[PDB]
Amino acid sequence: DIRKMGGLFKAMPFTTTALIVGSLALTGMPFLTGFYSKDLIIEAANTSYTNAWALLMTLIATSFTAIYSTRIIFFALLGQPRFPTLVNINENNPLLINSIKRLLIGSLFAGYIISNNIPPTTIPQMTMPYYLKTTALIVTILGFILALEISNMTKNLKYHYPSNAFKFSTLLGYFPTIMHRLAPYMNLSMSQKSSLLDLI
Amino acid sequence: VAGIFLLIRFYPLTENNKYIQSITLCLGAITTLFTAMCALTQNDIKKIIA
Amino acid sequence: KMELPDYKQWKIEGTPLETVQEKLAARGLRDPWGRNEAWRYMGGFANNVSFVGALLKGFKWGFAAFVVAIGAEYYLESQ
Amino acid sequence: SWDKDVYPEPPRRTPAPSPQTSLPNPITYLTKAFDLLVDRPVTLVREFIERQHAKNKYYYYHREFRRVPDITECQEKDVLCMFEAEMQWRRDYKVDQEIVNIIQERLKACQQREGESHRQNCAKELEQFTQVVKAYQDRYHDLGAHYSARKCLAKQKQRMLAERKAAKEA
Amino acid sequence: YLTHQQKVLRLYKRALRHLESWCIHRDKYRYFACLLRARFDEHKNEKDMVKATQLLREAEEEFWHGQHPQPYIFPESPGGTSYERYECYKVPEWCLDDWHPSEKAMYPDYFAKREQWKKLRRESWEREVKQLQEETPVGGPRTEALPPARKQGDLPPLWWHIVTRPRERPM
Amino acid sequence: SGYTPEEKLRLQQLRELRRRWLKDQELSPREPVLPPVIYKTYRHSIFAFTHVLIPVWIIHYYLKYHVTTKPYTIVEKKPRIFPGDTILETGEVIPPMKEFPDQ
Amino acid sequence: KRLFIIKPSGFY
Amino acid sequence: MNMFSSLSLVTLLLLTMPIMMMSFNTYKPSNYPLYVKTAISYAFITSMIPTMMFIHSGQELIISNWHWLTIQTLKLSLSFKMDYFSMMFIPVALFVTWSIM
Amino acid sequence: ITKDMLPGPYPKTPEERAAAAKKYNMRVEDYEPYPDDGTGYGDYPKLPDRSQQERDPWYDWDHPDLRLNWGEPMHWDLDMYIRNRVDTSPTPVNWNLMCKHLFGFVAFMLFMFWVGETYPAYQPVGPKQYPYNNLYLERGGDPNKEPEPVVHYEI
Amino acid sequence: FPKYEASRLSSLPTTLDPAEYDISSETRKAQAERLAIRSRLKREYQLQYYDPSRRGVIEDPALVRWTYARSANIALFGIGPLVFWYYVFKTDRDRKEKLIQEGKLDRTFNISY
Amino acid sequence: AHIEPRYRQFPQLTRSQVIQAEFFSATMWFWILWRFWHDSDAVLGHFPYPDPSQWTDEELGIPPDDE
Amino acid sequence: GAHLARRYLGDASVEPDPLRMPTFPPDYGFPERKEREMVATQQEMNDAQLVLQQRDYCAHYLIRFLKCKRDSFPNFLACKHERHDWDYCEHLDYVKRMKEFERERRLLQRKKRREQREADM
Amino acid sequence: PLTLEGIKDRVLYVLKLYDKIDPEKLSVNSHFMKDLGLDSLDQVEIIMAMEDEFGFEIPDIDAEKLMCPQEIVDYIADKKDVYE
Ligand SMILES: CCCCCCCCCCCCO[C@@H]1O[C@H](CO)[C@@H](O[C@H]2O[C@H](CO)[C@@H](O)[C@H](O)[C@H]2O)[C@H](O)[C@H]1O
Ligand SMILES: CCCCCCCCCCCCO[C@@H]1O[C@H](CO)[C@@H](O[C@H]2O[C@H](CO)[C@@H](O)[C@H](O)[C@H]2O)[C@H](O)[C@H]1O
Repeated sequence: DIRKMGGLFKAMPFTTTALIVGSLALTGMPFLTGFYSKDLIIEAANTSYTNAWALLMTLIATSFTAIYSTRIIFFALLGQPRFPTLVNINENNPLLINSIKRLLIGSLFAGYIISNNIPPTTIPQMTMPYYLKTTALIVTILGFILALEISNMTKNLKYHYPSNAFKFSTLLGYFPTIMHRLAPYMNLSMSQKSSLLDLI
Repeated sequence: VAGIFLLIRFYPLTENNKYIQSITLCLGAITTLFTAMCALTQNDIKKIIA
Repeated sequence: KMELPDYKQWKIEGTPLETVQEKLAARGLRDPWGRNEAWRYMGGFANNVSFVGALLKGFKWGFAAFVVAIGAEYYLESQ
Repeated sequence: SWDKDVYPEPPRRTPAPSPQTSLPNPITYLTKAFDLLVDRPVTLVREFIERQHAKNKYYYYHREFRRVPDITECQEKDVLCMFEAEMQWRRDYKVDQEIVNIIQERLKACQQREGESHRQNCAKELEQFTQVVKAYQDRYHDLGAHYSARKCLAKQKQRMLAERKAAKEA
Repeated sequence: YLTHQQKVLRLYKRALRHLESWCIHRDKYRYFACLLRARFDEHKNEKDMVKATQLLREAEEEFWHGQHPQPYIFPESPGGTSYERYECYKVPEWCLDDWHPSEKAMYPDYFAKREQWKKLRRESWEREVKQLQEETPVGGPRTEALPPARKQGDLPPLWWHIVTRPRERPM
Repeated sequence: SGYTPEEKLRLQQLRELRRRWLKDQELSPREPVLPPVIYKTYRHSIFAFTHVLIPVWIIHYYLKYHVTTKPYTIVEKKPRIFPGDTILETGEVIPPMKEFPDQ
Repeated sequence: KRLFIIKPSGFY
Repeated sequence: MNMFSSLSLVTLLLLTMPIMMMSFNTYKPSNYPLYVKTAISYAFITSMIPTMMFIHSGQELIISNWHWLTIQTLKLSLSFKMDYFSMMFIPVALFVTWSIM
Repeated sequence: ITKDMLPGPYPKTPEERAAAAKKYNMRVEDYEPYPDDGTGYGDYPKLPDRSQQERDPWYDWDHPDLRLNWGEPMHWDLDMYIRNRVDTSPTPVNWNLMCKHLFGFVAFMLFMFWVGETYPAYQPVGPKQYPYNNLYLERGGDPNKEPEPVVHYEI
Repeated sequence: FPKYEASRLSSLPTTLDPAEYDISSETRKAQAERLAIRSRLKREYQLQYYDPSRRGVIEDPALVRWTYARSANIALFGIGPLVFWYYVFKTDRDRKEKLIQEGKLDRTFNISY
Repeated sequence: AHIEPRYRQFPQLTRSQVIQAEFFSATMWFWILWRFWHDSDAVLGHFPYPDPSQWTDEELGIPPDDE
Repeated sequence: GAHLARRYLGDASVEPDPLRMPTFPPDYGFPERKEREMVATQQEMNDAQLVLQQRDYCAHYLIRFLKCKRDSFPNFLACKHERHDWDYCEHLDYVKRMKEFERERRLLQRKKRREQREADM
Repeated sequence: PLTLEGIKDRVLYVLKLYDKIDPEKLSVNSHFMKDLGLDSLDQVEIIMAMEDEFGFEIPDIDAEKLMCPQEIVDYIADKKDVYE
């Protein structure tokens, strides 16, 4: 539970570094491994003959990526510790450092190395207005700024009731709650269970 | 990633089918938004990354 | 077998637990568990970075290594 | 190795190396290592085995089946003639399955060989595949699991009757 | 089954844990945990049990409205992430009876001491049964409580499966 | 609320037995009584030999003399040919392209 | 310190 | 062709060897996890040679090495596709699995 | 087990109900059979339709994984109510409201996707132009049949 | 606070059950009688479970009664679904057979069946 | 073990984990700055985007209203 | 999407239709219009095994780039200039499509401006 | 690796940080109500403090019985299989 983490930025310096690099790569920080795919993908979608709603939903999801990436870093690494009193924090195993280290090097350079070696199989689109070229970087930045505002408001001495949008997000839209009870119930009672025609 | 890889294998067919392109476009768009919305309030670190 | 630190060093003064105690005193209440939380705001846990400070970890030497690289690249090519 | 006419290939056209860099090609040196450490010892082992095979050389043959009268020449219920005609029809049915497999293998090899130009360059293989499939379908398709020469003939005569009627109306 | 006092205390613990899941930060939790304690102390001396029951009933509806939809759970508590994680490694002690003699030969000292426990169990059993028999009212027990051993040299009735249960981290 | 005196006694007697049992789960010193850089380069040398060299010998022999002797078992995409290339097999010279306008 | 691990018989 | 095809298959065969050794009791249980991790790392190395060959000239091939079953006019062979997608994905999967192991 | 300890036919009289309740280790005021019909429940108790996940997890059950005690009557549909299957636990949001919000979300998304399909985004460009009669031969056009010319002009 | 609406798959919490707080004395008596039955069965089980000399299975009549009742008695079960699927498949296959006869169903490469 | 747990206190750290962590954080920022210096067009735009309103009627072949 | 607001919210009759463009004759308004020149022959693109979608009017630069890459291996940072030349050609090709859309748009507005007056008379 | 003395020290450490208890009168056998004068609401907070300290839950049925430090130490040792 991230609510029982906190204050790990210095206690786990190497895990911290890998966590920050991975979060920046995931959010499409320029020239990290994630940028060499996502950045081209958002430009390809922006400039295609495409469903307009699907395009908008994809950009909002890109913004939301910055938010839950921030949420991990803020609650896991920043602030004061919220874990129990007996501190057994230790990341100094060579198998742990070396395994993460290789993936860290991959997360910095793999996209660049792969991008420049694969042969082109399409005509990449490179002409577009400035607001379609930088859309991914902007909405990602906006998602980070908003994520900070939301996270820092958790410190204020104000207690809030839950909204309906908050409960929807927390319980995953109720899809598991509704479907994983109803559908098993129907099938399982299907067999272990009146028509006069059959009675004859 | 096997699901995506399956469709990549068959791009020579899907690239000539606008109908399938539209279906996978909308299916992916609702998936990317809906699951990113769910991650905004998860507290388990593994479920967030999931 | 294990020596716990002396318990008398855990004090809420100088910590955001002091701020909570002032607000509670305004309503006549008092917090009897404050010293049990005090270790989380003291010692090596006292000053954590901000989010922007966390993202900028390593930027200082990354920049210094960068400035050298592009100064070196100028000299290599200028000649 | 195999009959090049039954399984044709075009003449290979490799381009000669045309380097435009000073760096050594790691593939070139790996090829030398593979030839020395892998191919050479492997070849020696095979050459030893080939010597033993030469000392003991013996043959096997491809069975030749005499043609026998087919089901059209069999009197009704004359089982002795129907049996020989029926066994022959089954043998040809298994041969036609393999003829279609040969043509399908030509089509598949062409598609891989021609790369991104396969739609244009594999037309002849595609057309030949289309024809043999059509002929195979006419002969054998829809006969059912209990197929026989009799049912194959009944299907052909039905097709011939529809073809005669269509020309008659034409 | 639960008394009014027990129901109040269970709500107080439950509300604090859900309050803690909302606040997250310790200073924020400490502040609001004190306000919540104050509300419970506002009616600690209510003597009218009809009013006291209504206060409890209304507090439960208030809790249901304001509970965290995803409250913190200790990892090994029911519904936690580590709950039942080590059940696959827990093996009952009677399996050692079926070990081949060659396997038993690798731990001669452990199996010597094991025989002393089996002997202790055998020689205690008749007393345990007879103690329960003479302490049980005619119509069988009315509760699941078990008695302690009364004499010296006696073991409390029905002790074997409690004393020899698998360790919580058995491997 | 709190343990009754009979509850305290039963808990005490079980904890004493339970702690004695847990102590007896400790192995004695003799248990279990079992029946009867240059290093690094050698370990990785023997591993490469038995797990890379030997299998590649088998696979190459299998491919060279059993798989590639049958039609269409291994099919390469034919090499790309570009203007100005020389074909090894025939010595053919592929002509260059027309003149590019300008840009 | 080493503790005995209770396992089902593996001999058979 | 012979180096490319041979090394494409050793990569896959190399990964099945720790499974063979376990299922036939002929390995050292002391550090089977190290043995498995070493096999992955060597498979990554051998897989980078076919990938390099593809990056160089776009060399692609299909290996249909074993005729398993023929159902009338459907012939089923064990067939491996060493193409753009296989050449690029396998080293990435092996490199990442090497870290995870 | 004997024959008087096994399930029997639906209980007719109060005396049979008392006997049935005793056979099932139930208190007679708690015993209630399924309504008589053709299903074939007999005198088996009708127990509350609740999941085993709802039982107290800290109590010392004889079967902790099932949360059952030895001898207690098993729900008719227990195999459906094991902790691996159907859950009837209370939920922080009312069932009917959960259905409205879930259905509403999916219904809204489907509508908007259809709207987005009817008003697609695109850039202000003309069709991409290809040479050689729109690549007639490369796309597998019949070499012998003549394609209509496709002429593209500069601009 | 909007009231809790129980459902078949979402039951009413005990803390919101009005019967949970309005305990009488004949409800206490019923609770005491339920615990007596549970305790009586707990003792019976434990006297066998703890017996050092027992090796086997403690037969549970409740489990035998459950399986016995569940195995007795040997629209989705009658002719309804069979008729529905018959008309679905008969209709589909009639349409297909008509197209094949008119030469309007594409079977260009269909030679496996 | 090599690291000993502490009660209510910041944990003990090694020099190696801190130095390596700082090295790879600095490497990340060097790589970003270096790439942005050389490939800023990958981020901001490769080619100018024309203003179609500035194209003349002569170069688009738009005849006058009287034709 | 600026043009999208005009078409979906304003008058669609004077906006181009991307699925049916062009609707005016190519030479209309152009006295003497040149054809588009293709540098690479069909055989050259066939032997180079270019992807069909790449066999456009810029294919000669792609062929030059693809040859450079094969020759410069293992130096995967080479051929930057060849890549830019192909990229810049594709940008010029795209700008021409932008001009076609604008030409279609201005011809449609010219059509309306005619129809108004003739309507007025 | 918890030890009996280790559990005892941490249990008493938490109580010495509770402002409602005089740290000099406290002992392993002090009764929270009959010696230290606390009430049942205070005892609930103490159990929650112990749950936080050792990182596991004590169910309300068991928790309400733990009325002195020794009983808490004994409860924790039994749950963690601490015998020395
Ligand atoms: C980036 C994603 C953008 C797309 C977001 C799509 C969100 C779509 C949400 C649609 C579902 C809304 O569903 C609606 O919720 C409100 C909230 O109380 C309910 O409102 C109603 O129910 C509640 C509770 O019973 C009562 O107080 C009252 O009757 C009324 O408020 C409606 O009965 C329901 O129809
Ligand atoms: C081609 C070039 C590629 C890029 C190369 C980049 C190489 C850069 C190497 C930098 C190595 C720096 O090494 C690291 O610096 C940081 C500076 O905060 C030190 O950390 C320092 O600050 C923190 C507090 O903020 C404390 O740990 C302490 O005050 C001090 O150690 C580390 O003790 C040291 O291990």
